[PDB]
Amino acid sequence: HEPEFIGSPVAADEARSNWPKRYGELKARCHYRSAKVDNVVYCLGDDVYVKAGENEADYIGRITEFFEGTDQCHYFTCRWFFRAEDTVINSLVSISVDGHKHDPRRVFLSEEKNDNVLDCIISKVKIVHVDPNMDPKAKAQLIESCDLYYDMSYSVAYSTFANITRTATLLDLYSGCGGMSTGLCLGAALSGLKLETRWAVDFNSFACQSLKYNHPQTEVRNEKADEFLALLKEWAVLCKKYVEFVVEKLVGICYGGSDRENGIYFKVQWEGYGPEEDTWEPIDNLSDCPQKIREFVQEGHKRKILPLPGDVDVICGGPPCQGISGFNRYRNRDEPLKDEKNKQMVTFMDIVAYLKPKYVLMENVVDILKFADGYLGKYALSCLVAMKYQARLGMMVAGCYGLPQFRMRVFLWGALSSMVLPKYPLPTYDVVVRGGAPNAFSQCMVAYDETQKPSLKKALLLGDAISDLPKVQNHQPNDVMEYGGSPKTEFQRYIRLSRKDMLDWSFGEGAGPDEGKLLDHQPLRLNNDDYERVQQIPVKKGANFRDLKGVRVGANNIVEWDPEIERVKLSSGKPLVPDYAMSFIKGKSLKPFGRLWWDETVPTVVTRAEPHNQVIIHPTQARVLTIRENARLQGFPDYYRLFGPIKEKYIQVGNAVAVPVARALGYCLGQAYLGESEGSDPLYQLPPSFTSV
Amino acid sequence: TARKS
Ligand SMILES: Nc1ncnc2c1ncn2[C@@H]1O[C@H](CSCC[C@H](N)C(=O)O)[C@@H](O)[C@H]1O
Repeated sequence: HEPEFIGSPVAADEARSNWPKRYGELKARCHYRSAKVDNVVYCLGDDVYVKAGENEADYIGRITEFFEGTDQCHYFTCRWFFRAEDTVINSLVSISVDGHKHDPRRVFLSEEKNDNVLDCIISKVKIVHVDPNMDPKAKAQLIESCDLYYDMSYSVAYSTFANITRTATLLDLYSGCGGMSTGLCLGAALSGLKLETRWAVDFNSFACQSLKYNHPQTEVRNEKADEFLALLKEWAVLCKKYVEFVVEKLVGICYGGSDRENGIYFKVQWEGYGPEEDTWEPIDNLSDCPQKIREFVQEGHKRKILPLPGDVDVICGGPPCQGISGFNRYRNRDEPLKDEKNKQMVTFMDIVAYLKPKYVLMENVVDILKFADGYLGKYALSCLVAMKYQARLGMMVAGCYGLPQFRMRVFLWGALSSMVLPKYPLPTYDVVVRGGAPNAFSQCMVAYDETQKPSLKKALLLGDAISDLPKVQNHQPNDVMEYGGSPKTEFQRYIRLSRKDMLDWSFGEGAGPDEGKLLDHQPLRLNNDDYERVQQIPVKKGANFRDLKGVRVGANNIVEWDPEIERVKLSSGKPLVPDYAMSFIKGKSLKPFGRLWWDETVPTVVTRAEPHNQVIIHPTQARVLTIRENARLQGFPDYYRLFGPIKEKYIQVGNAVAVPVARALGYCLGQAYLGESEGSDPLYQLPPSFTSV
Repeated sequence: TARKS
């Protein structure tokens, strides 16, 4: 009635070999192969329910050890199974995506281990392993015969859920100007995979103009994601059915739109009309010409102008989540999805649920892991898991890959069980990561540990990136110009490579447009007052508005008016020093009208270029950093051309996923996709071939 | 009470 080990002891030598740490925290006198608890015998390998704390759910474990401790107490060791709740997913087991729920009978085998007194054992459980790729019928038979089952493992590091020339189509959701997708395809090319962005979705017309220019072959859709989803759904039925001022051809399709009520519309080109005369007409307005609808659907279906399920191998996206930081850091936390517009997160997972791509790459800000205790982060992950995708989560710091910034972002991998799960590429530059990891996801930082010192490239500074560019002025209307001369640095040599050198095949064989041209080297045109102000900022490291006339530092480093000088005014009669600057950060800020220096880095390139609250003034030139300079900071190849008003160009660059980051990820994707991946380490060291020359 | 950790 009192727990007792059974059978003979494991051979002393064998026990010593099997479980070294126990001989020579708990130590063993000897090991057994079996134990009897409450009239039931258990054996090494048996799966068992284990008693946990008062009012906590019983643990679920695989018995790996049975031993008598040096304290003459009876212990057993378990390798734990995780319930979906037990993982990082937590309270988000309760979510469902398009009818995809977490089976309460699905567990995940971990490598976490714990010791226990024999009397914690509650009972045996029938847990079976089901091969995800086994035939569907057998699979149900197996699951039928069991108490619990597992098809994957769980690892705490990088929240990993994992199994136990070639072309690939990619779909870019919330594509912006195409930072992430461009980089992805580039890395992939290096892997030996030809990955091409086939469709892109973004509701900013200028972002689309940019992407479409640099990737003519891709179907660039200027619309809302949810509208795109609906359109897809209707596209399915259209393919299944296959269907004076004269209508010559139907050139486009869309669902809903800005002014239009829901439902399909076709873009018609009329006979005798130049493009730019084509317009959108509703579906029923064209009941007149059902043949032309046919021409278009059959034609679109064959060129795959739009994806049906199975058509898309990869999906990447950066669904906007706002209100999860700053003023909004503390509002709406209970139902974050209903709230505000974290809604794109749902839409993203909805499109993944509808298309079922072999791989999913989901990018986002670090706050999704912090806000509402990592709710959004968990939600994304939970969705992938409920959809039965393998998945892992990691945080990557842009500067680590050859950029003069520190831009930490979250990246979420997903991969069908029939696919190899991608890894995260280690830093290639010696930037050092701090304690920026949300204790919720403490083990998802992709970095080398201090324990391992590897030789990495010297961290890039601002001069490293923009020292070769020619002088320009506050007003610079030419979106295309000549470089002053040759590039000066390794980085400069790299971002000035042509499309071919970059393995960028968007224009196929042969060079594309703008070869060797300096594009978008234009800064925000400051109004006369602002311009007048920056003109007065000294050119020296650390210069800022405090250096402007009539201001001084009072006690406690708090800015003041200098009693000795009356407020200075510009020609316009406006104050040389604006009031907001005086109160920004309680009057302790050094940022307003701050000048950058070659020495320095820009922690995060942002969408706005105003000098009001940031150090964005060029080191030597009386102006704010130009668009192209921000682009380089963001790792864009110099050939990548931007369109739209200047402010919109800044927005594009500022939104983007750093290209080198996307390229590194691209490589990992390529390898996993080609089955040229290796065993199960979360992290992968890029090869010499990658990185630089 | 096992102790998971
Ligand atoms: N409701 C919506 N529907 C489609 N796109 C949207 C959208 N809301 C925001 N977006 C698009 O969100 C992109 C998110 S920022 C994306 C940057 C991009 N991942 C890159 O690496 O270049 C922009 O196109 C933003 O305008």
